[PDB]
Amino acid sequence: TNTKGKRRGTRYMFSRPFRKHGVVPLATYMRIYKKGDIVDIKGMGTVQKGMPHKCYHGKTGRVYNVTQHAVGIVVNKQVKGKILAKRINVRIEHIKHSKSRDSFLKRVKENDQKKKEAKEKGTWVQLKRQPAPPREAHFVRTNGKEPELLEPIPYEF
Amino acid sequence: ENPMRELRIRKLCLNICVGESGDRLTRAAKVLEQLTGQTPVFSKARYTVRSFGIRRNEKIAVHCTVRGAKAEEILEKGLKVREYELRKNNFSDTGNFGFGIQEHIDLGIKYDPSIGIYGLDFYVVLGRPGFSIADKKRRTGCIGAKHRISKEEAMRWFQQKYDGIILPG
Amino acid sequence: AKSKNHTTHNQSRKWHRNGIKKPRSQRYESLKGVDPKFLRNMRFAKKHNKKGLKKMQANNA
Amino acid sequence: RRPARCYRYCKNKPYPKSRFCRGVPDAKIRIFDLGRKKAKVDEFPLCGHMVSDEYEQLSSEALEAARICANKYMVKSCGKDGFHIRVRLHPFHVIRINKMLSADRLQTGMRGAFGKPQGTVARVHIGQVIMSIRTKLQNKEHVIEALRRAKFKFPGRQKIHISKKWGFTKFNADEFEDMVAEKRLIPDGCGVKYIPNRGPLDKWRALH
Amino acid sequence: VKVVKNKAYFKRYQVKFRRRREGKTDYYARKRLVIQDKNKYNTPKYRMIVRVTNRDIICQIAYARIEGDMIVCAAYAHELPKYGVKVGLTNYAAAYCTGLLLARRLLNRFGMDKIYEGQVEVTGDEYNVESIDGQPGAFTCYLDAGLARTTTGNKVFGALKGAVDGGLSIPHSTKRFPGYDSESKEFNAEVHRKHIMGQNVADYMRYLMEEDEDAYKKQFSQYIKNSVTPDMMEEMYKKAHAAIRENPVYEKKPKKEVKKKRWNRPKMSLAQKKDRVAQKKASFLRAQERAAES
RNA sequence: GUCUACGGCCAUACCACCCUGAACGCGCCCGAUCUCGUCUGAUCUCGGAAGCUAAGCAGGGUCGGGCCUGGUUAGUACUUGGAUGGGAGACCGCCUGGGAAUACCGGGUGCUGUAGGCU
RNA sequence: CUCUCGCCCACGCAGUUUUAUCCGGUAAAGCGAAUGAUUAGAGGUCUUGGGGCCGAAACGAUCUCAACCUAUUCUCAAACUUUAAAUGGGUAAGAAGCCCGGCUCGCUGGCGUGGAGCCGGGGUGGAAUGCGAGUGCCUAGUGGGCCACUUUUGGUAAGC
RNA sequence: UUGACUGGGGCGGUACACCUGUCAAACGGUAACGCAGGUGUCCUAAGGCGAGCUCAGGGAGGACAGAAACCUCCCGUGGAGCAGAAGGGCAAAAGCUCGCUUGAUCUUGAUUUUCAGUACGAAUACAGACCGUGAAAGCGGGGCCUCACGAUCCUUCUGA
RNA sequence: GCCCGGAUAGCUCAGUCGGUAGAGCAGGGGAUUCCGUAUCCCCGUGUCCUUGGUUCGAUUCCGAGUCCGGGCACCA
Ligand SMILES: [Mg+2]
Ligand SMILES: [Mg+2]
Ligand SMILES: [Mg+2]
Ligand SMILES: [Mg+2]
Ligand SMILES: [Mg+2]
Ligand SMILES: [Mg+2]
Ligand SMILES: [Mg+2]
Ligand SMILES: [Mg+2]
Repeated sequence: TNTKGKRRGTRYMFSRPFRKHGVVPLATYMRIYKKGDIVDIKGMGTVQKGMPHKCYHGKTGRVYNVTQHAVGIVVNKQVKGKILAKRINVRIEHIKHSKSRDSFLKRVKENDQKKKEAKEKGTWVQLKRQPAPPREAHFVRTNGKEPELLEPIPYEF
Repeated sequence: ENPMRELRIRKLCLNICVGESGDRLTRAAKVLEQLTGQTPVFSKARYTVRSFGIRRNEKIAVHCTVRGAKAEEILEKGLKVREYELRKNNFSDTGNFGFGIQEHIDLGIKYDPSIGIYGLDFYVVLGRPGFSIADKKRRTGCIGAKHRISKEEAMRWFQQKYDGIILPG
Repeated sequence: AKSKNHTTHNQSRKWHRNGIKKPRSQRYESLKGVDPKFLRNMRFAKKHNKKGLKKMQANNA
Repeated sequence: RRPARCYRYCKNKPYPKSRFCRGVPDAKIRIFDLGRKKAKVDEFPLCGHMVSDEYEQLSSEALEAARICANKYMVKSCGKDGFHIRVRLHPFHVIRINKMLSADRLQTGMRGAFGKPQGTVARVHIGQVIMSIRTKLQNKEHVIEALRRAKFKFPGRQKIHISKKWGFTKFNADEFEDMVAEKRLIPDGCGVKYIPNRGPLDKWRALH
Repeated sequence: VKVVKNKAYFKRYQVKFRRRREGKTDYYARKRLVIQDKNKYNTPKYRMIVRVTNRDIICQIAYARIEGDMIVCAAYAHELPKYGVKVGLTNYAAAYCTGLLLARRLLNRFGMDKIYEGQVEVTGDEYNVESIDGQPGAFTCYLDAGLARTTTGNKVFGALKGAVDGGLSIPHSTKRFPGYDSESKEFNAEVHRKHIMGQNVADYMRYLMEEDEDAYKKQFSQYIKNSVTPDMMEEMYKKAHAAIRENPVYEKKPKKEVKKKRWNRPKMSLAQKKDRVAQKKASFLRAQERAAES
């Protein structure tokens, strides 16, 4: 029916976006991937040698293996009724650093040190984050003028 | 007033286009060597058109480039058989020109029946000190609008030297 | 004798009937798939640290 | 040719004449402007549109009978070369025919059911103009009656709307003469070429 | 009237790179010569940038970071008059003496001078340095000519053996040093020890004495200027190779000497160019009104 | 205040035309005896240093064209969920939450890394 | 069966939201942006195709249709697209975490470099809401389906 | 003994193994005898590396020479080519020309794709030999990528 | 009432190589012979079916309409 081919539904997603064709920027290769670095997968279209599949494009995994030109990444794949820890070799052009934990890594760094500021100063700063609370009972001011009377416009085509 | 910006002969390029290869194209190289003193190189086709008798990669022509002091000395041979007159539309928009001749023995060559008679196409390109940057390998640049040479600026050059005739008909 | 070809109908509610589960990431994943020249060094490093270290280690510890 | 009840309401995704279709006949409309096409902008100030009320398909063949019905009427009172009719929507949607029995069950059943191209229709949206004429301001009542006779050849519902613009342009007719006068608009035939104040200053010297 | 030329070509145009449009690099070979096998994780791959110009040759050792290259040491040839070679700063023997200045200066920084002294006597033969057991290892490095055509006798390889003879480990072949017969296979090291001391530009001086001393004054005029003669030249480099191996430290002039700041135009502001427009719009209408009413 | 060598981000850096360029540099340039390469010392390679900023290059300019950024367009077009809502239908309105795109208008026009020199 | 709650904090998990962070090319929109279609006039002229004359003849001289170009304008696209939603998809939201000290390596290699591993030491309250989880064995029936919102394919339509 | 699928069966066709665009409702998955096509090959170079070069096109010129030969200059973001069906990719290139070559070799596992998470096929990242190329970094264990193929039993050849 | 090739002088017909509309029957005019038969030669006669597209080039290629003939034909 449906031609179960590798690289099948990627008429658009294995393409360079627009006016970013040509040869690749070189700081793509001067990235440092250690074990446990959380990386996400976005397969390009210029390098043919190590593009993953159309199931990992847009997903995020974690580096378990580092070699000369590629990186082993352990991702989760939704197959029918269970998800599977799967491990793929992907060349280094197709990935980047996930910034999803990098806004967690600030608030473990500036949270551990602000904890020990309350031990020298003596308070209960409550360093845990809260959601957006309901708005405070504030006070609006119509100083000078009076409010504007608006009304719905008539219908004209 | 305008120092080291002058029109000099950059290269002169000659060819004979025969409709075929074999014997007739081979002694056309014998003609073109005795004009210059250097070996011709063999052009060939890439459009089999089947009405000119032509075929792809069939050696269809011979040509050469002449530079420097030998370029002005073969050019003066071509300009006296043409009698130092040209037309206004022998001058391209890029300034370079060419005129072409028939009966190659009207140029300095003696005749041979076993060779035959060919017609040349002298085409002269013009240049200044500084056109090397557009063909240089490393830092390739374009030439600038005020430094490129024009159709009118070449026909005042062909008049100045060679006391030539533009003949504007 | 023509029949119905392919559905995914009813299949999503019986996937979540037992509630699809994360693979249960357990501390100390195995060393399968690790490249061998890195791995062949790392057990050279393991078979010598217990042997020739712990007299000049405890004193600095 | 089947009735237009069959080929009405926009059901299929649009299927134009391309290298994938390759078997489509010609539309019965081939000319689209039929008044005096050569006129300038100030020669016909007002215009009057007819505007669709519903989202349907109008056939290429119905647009023929409508513009003939309006060009015939407006040479009768507004006269020949005193108007400029323009039919605005163009037929690009190719309808298909499952041409069966080509009295027998013998060809197929519904087996190979994708049909052959049979005509062209124009998909029209709610609020999209179909026809548009422009005349003198003295001939305003003939605009409505020409569009009134034309709407009996279309399915569905259409309303006739006298516009707020100057002719077939996009600028309002109240301040058109106020603003073509000084510099901002130049007339080029039957249209208006808006000139901004942000080009090279040389064309502003070419103006004035 | 002729064609359709471009007009929306700028709407879709995709520039190459700022360093490719300037014409310096290629990025095809830089992609293969700059980036590390990333199971080495941090260790820099060192290059040897050798750039000839008009009147100068530039030797640099660099490694690449994400924010730009870092250059560990640089050695020039307009420096080289301080050691004795006062003229002819682009020949093959200046290139051998610039790379040897580049090789000694790097090893002076890392503390590796008393070890890894390279090849003291200059024989032109294929020397190749190894790593002595117990000491720090040899500085390994990779050459790139950049955008030069590496035929044999290209003077980028003069800077390649000056680096080798100072103690830098560089993978190379002797196939491109001048003194390699192409249709043969041998490498004449006697020619390459002649080509490295500048005797072939000395023989071309001797060829211009005894034939035509007029051309010997047009070319080679600044050899004659101070004192340069083709018998002095072979010791002149050997007295310069002695001097760079004992003082490569590159002291610096203390740079201050002046405080002045104005040389080119500033970018004019919005109100200055918006009022330039109506100043032209006024000057146009004064010659449209007055100069056509008169 | 700039340049050179090597770079990063890859048009706010491009393209066309036009003005200016102290000093070092980069170039144009001048030559083929060797190295090398050609139909052709044009290219490439090699020896120079009499000239010249003419070009490239660098700064600036253009009611510039692109590009970048923001207004309008527009709470519009679409859309999540809802109704024993309307209508013969086609479709529409409301509730609940999100929410664009062009024409048109304006403002911008390379930023910096390491090493080295002029000023 | 392994355990967890029995009486200033849940081990854990979730068809949920939030907080960030990625991913995507559908609706829409666009074509005075590429590809492909497409209507109309205007302006300009190298021209040929063809006419109008001064005329033995002269790209000597004077107009028209066209073509070409330039700036606009009407209308579109399941297999077109610069731009681009709503719904959606992944990851992260701590003790398996963070920091420090040392030592093994035959890997890497200017370098007490780099990276892995091992040992030891220091500080646990780290979005909202809900909930007890984890795990193995044995295993029957089933393998003709049907309808309705909304989304869509073939068809004139269908209780197709 | 007399294949199956099949808007009854037959006739027809291959929707029976595989590939591209779409359908497909912006992750993936997704049907019909739905749409538009392709496959059972071809290649000692069309494989491998290195170097140099730039394409389609258009303009203006040049003996014959004209819409079409060749020569030269200019512009030229891919409008060409990459064996072929499409889509993606590609400019000191993956194209064009040239110079050497056989990595289209030897061997063990891991992984991805189809998936039951089996196999073949195809693919990816290595590791260990032995090589080729290049000044070298490097690249190469077939074709720029997505297709181009086949169990047990038996036969045959090769290997210590 | 579905499909395959054709639409051309007075007719009829082939070729309309992507570059002319040419055999032949009917009429015209000659020549021929003592005069006629036959003959032989020359002249006439082409929207090359209608429109649109593809190159100093299309009747000719491509496919739209119209027409003309020639045809796929189950068990029940
Ligand atoms: Mg020579
Ligand atoms: Mg030679
Ligand atoms: Mg020269
Ligand atoms: Mg200059
Ligand atoms: Mg200047
Ligand atoms: Mg500027
Ligand atoms: Mg602008
Ligand atoms: Mg809803």
